[PDB]
Amino acid sequence: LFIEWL
Amino acid sequence: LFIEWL
Repeated sequence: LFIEWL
Repeated sequence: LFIEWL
């Protein structure tokens, strides 16, 4: 599971 | 920016 917020 | 990989 990969999550990114930028 | 939101990125999800499951």
